[PDB]
Amino acid sequence: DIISVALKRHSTKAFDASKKLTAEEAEKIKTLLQYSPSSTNSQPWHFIVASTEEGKARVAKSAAGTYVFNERKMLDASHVVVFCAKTAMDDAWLERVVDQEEADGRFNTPEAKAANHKGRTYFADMHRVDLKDDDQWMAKQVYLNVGNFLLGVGAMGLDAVPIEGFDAAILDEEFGLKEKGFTSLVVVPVGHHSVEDFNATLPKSRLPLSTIVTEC
Amino acid sequence: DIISVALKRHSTKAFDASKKLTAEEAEKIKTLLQYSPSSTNSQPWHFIVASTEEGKARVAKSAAGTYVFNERKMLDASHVVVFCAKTAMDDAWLERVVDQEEADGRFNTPEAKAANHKGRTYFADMHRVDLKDDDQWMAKQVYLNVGNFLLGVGAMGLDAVPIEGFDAAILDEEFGLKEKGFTSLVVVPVGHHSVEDFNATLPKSRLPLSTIVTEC
Ligand SMILES: Cc1cc2nc3c(=O)[nH]c(=O)nc-3n(C[C@H](O)[C@H](O)[C@H](O)COP(=O)(O)O)c2cc1C
Ligand SMILES: Cc1cc2nc3c(=O)[nH]c(=O)nc-3n(C[C@H](O)[C@H](O)[C@H](O)COP(=O)(O)O)c2cc1C
Repeated sequence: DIISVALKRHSTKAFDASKKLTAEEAEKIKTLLQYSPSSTNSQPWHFIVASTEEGKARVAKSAAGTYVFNERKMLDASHVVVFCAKTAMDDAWLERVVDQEEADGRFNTPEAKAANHKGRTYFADMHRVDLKDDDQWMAKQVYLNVGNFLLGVGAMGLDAVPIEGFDAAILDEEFGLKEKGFTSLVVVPVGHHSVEDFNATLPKSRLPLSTIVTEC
Repeated sequence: DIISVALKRHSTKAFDASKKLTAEEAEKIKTLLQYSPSSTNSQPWHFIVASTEEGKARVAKSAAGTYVFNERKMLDASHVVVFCAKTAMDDAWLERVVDQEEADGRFNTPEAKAANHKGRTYFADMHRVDLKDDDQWMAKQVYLNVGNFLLGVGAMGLDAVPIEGFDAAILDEEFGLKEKGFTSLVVVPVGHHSVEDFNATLPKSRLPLSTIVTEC
């Protein structure tokens, strides 16, 4: 039951460094990243999936200063995913999306492709020109991807912890993201929690429905 | 198989106006909204769940002019969820979160609660004071909730479609969100697609892993 998953998944505070994702699970988490939906299927993202010791250590460099409390999570987890957003929406990328959809057979007629291109252009330009906030818009799509991912790995029986407690400037420089047109937003270590994960047994806590929901 | 769900769920283009969620399903989608994770468990959100014809009509007011092509999805679906984010992070809310966590038994000592409070305050101020982007920070938590939600309803065998194509100013006015300290971000109609929902049969399309993923 997916609801049981939602009620039982938790942010792992300590991973068992000896437990690695199986080959199949490693392939599956990549599929989750890839198939998340996004506005106009813009997929304005890039992911760094670190599973080697050096790779994880490089990501862990971002857990400096007061963020050191997140260092071990990055080092001990099996796979560490760095969620990145594009820094600017370029036409090349927009054409890429529609050309891929065409290649995937989503358009039965040329008019179907044109309507899809027109729609994407509308939203892309609204953010790139009218509101000048495509950076924020794309980052929001990335966070949506994170939400999809956390529940997905949870449903797979895998543990993880979403992390905002890291220095993105440091992480960006470490992987030369800026030059590639990306910037890091969330780091998500994935693996299996150890018995020393105090958060594995604490009850989950959320404000009451009477406060967060309005029915009409 | 959550991966099969990710490969099969789709953005519903048409809903069967006669198929409603069961009472149990209605309770479950609300649980999904409530239990989504968030930075510091800040839960900077509110949700409008319209299930009555009048309720959906009010939300559909936002599907005006340019967005009229999204009106029927909002009217024919069983339940329509409007994801809202807080417009500013006030101390009052941060207090609510920590007090709820204490009530739920997440702290072993008063010192533990204070430590949790200070930590949350640190992240909160980083956005409210330093970066002056707490509005965007919270909106990102909402999108993450949206991501969690879409996969969840998909895993429930339910159909839904995320909608950015609506006028938030109109929606905000209609539900007096501004006054409540909230703003509408995404509308998600939930229900059962109709036989006319062509997007249910079109193949899914995403860019290749060789482009979006870097393994290290
Ligand atoms: C975007 C985001 C960033 C977060 N950052 C951190 C972090 O830096 N370190 C950490 O241990 N937990 C972090 N958390 C975990 C939150 O404290 C957690 O999601 C919340 O308290 C609810 O608990 P749950 O995830 O167990 O359901 C983050 C969560 C989100 C959604
Ligand atoms: C934030 C967001 C906003 C979206 N807005 C709309 C919309 O206004 N109308 C619509 O029909 N689809 C909308 N979509 C659906 C996208 O076109 C869709 O998610 C994407 O093309 C991938 O297809 P899939 O969801 O079927 O996997 C939206 C998706 C997201 C994630």
